[PDB]
Amino acid sequence: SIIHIGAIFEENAAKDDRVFQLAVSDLSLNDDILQSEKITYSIKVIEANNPFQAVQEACDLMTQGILALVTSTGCASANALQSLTDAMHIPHLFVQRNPG
Amino acid sequence: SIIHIGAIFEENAAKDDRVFQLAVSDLSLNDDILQSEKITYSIKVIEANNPFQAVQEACDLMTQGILALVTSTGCASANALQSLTDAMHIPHLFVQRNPGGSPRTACHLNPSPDGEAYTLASRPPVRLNDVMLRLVTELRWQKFVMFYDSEYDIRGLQSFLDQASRLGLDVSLQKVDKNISHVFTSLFTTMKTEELNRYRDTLRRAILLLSPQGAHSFINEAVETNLASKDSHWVFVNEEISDPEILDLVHSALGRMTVVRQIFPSAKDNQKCMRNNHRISSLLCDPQEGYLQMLQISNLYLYDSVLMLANAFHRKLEDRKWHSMASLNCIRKSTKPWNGGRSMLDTIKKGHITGLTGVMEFREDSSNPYVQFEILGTTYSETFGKDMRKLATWDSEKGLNGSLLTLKVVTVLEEPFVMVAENILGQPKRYKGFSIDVLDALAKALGFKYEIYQAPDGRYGHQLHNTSWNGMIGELISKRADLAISAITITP
Amino acid sequence: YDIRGLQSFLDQASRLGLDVSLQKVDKNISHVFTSLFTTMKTEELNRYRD
Amino acid sequence: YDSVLMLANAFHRKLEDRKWHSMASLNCIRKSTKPWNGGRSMLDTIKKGH
Repeated sequence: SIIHIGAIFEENAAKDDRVFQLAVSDLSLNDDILQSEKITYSIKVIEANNPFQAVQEACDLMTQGILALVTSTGCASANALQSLTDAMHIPHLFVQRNPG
Repeated sequence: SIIHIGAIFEENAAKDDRVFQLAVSDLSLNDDILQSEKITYSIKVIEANNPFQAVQEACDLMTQGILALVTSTGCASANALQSLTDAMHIPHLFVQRNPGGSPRTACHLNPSPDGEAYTLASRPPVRLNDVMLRLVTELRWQKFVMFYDSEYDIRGLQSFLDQASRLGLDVSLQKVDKNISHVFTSLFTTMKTEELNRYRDTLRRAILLLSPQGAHSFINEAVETNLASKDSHWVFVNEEISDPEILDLVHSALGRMTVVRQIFPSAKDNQKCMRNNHRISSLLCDPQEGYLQMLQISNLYLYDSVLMLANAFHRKLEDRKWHSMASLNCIRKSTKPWNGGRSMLDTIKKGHITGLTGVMEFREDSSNPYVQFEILGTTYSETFGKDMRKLATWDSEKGLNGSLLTLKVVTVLEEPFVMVAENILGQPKRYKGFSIDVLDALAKALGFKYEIYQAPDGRYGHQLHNTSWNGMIGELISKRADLAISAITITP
Repeated sequence: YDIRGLQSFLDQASRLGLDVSLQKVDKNISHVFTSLFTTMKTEELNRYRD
Repeated sequence: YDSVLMLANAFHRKLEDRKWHSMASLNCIRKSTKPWNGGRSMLDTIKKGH
C-alpha cells in the first residue's frame, strides 16, 4: 500500500503549508519505520470559514481515499466535517483557526 | 418538465411534518394560474446538527431538480447550504431553530460581497438592544438583574453589555439551569444567607430571557417563594405566548410584569385569506382544535413563504423560462448552474405581497427587518384585577409608540442604654430603649422589620493585639450579623 | 471573541457582588476616543474615566 | 505540527504492531459507503499517545 492523507487549510493557508509540507519532507530522510512506504500528500485549499468548499475539496480526497486529515480551519468549517468524519471513521484532528 | 422541489427539516421536524401541506394542498387545489400546472413538494425529518447527513439528502434531491428550498436549521450547520445556493443560483428559505421559544441569535458567514442573499432568514430580527435601551431609561433603573438559560447562545444582546458601562447602571447576570429545583437548591444551600437576601433584594429587579415554558415553570414558583410581597417589575418581551399561560403567569401575579408577544391582523372570511389567488390557512380560515392558540412564529413565515413563491412562480410562468437540474455528483467545483435563478433571485428579493402579516419586503443580506407588536400593560392593583390596558406599541418603523423586611440586628448589654423590657414565660419578650424607638421610626412608614439578636458580651468591640475585634465587631466582620445599630462607643 | 466564551463569570461576579461593566472593543482606539469625545458629554466622560 | 508528530508516531506504532490497513477510494455522495471498520484499536493506539 501507501500512506495518503488529506490536508485542507483555511486562508491564509500559506504558513499552514510552510509547516506541513516541510514537516512531511524531513520524515523520509531519517526514519527507518516509514521507509517501506511513503507519505503522499495533496493540498486542497478552501475558502474562509466555508465548509461547503471543504466538502468539495475533500470528496476528491476520498476519491483519492485519504487515511487521515490535517485541518487548520475555523469553527465554521467543521460541522459538515464532523458529520462526515463520523461516517468514514477518520481521525479528524480538528484545530480551530484563531480569528485574526 | 420535472417539477420537483426539496424541503429538508431537521429535528424537530414534527410540525414541519404536520403543518407543511396545509398550504401545499391548497396550492394544488385553489390556485388558477398553477391550474393547468402540476404541484409537488418534499418533507424530510432527519436528526439535528447533521449537515453532512443532510448533504446526501441535498445531493440526492439536486438530481431531481429543486425550484425553492425551505429550511429550518441553525448557524454552524447551514453555511454549507448557504454556499450551496450560490453557484447553481437557487433560493434558500430558512428558519432559525430554537428549542422551546427562547430568544434567537443571528449568524456570521463567508467574506463574500453583499448583495447575494440566496439564503434568507424568515424570522424577525433581534431589534432588542434598542428595546433594552428603552427600558433602562423609561422604567427607573439603576441596579438590577438579567438572566439566560443553559440552552441559548448567550451572545444576543452582548452589544447591550457595552452601553451598560456608558450609562452607569448595574446589571446582574446568571445562568438558568435545566432544573428549577437545582436553582432553588443553589440559592438556598451553596451561598451566604446575608448575601442571599442582598441578592434577593437585588432580584426584585430581574429579567429572565427564556422560553415561555420553563420560565412559566419557574416564575410562579419564584412568586410562591415570596420574592414578591407587594410589587416590583420583572421583564420579558417575546413573540409568542398563549393567553392561558399569560394569565397563569400574570393573574398568578399581582406585581408589575412584562408579557409581550407578536400580533397581526388576520381575515375572518373565505376570499379574504387570499394572496396571488391562494388561501392563507389560519384559525380564521381553517379552524381546528388546540388551534385557537397555536402561536409559533413559523406559521405566517411559512404561509407567506408559500404566497411569496406563488407570486414569483406565476411571474416565472410569465417569464417563459425553464431549466431542469440534472443528475450530478456534488464533487464538482465548476458545476452546471441554473440560468433561471437570476430571475428567480429578482422575482423574490424584489418580490413582495401585502397580506395578513403586513408587507413582506426583502433586503440583499438575508433579512426582513419590518416587524410590529402591540403592548397591553398593567401595574399593581386590586380594584380591577390584573386585566390588560394598552400602554405602548413597538414597531421597526417608529420605535415604542407609547411609553413606560426583617433585618440582622445584634445588640449590646447594659439596659440603661436599651433594656430587655419584657421577660415572659419562655421568652424575654420585648426589648425597649433608645434605638428601639429609632427602629420604630424606621419601621413605621414602610412595614419593614427587624430581628434583634443578643450579644451577651456587650463588648463595644475593640481592636485587639490579635489583628481582630473582640465581642461584636469582628463577627459583623465575620458576618453572622451585619448590623449592630445601637449606642456604640465612637472610636475611629 | 464572544461573551459565550466566558459565560459563567457573569454568574460568579454576580455571586461575590462584583460590579460587572463591559464595553466591546472595535478596530482602532484612534477611532474609539474620537467618538467618545464627539458623542458623549464631559460628565460621563471624565467621571467614568476615574 | 504536533498533529504531524502524533500521527507519524501513530504510523510508527501501527507498523510496530506489524498490521496495516489503508482507506479505500470512494465517492461518499452515494449512500453506499464502506465504514472504516478498523476505527477502534488504531484509535486505542492514537488516544493513548503522548
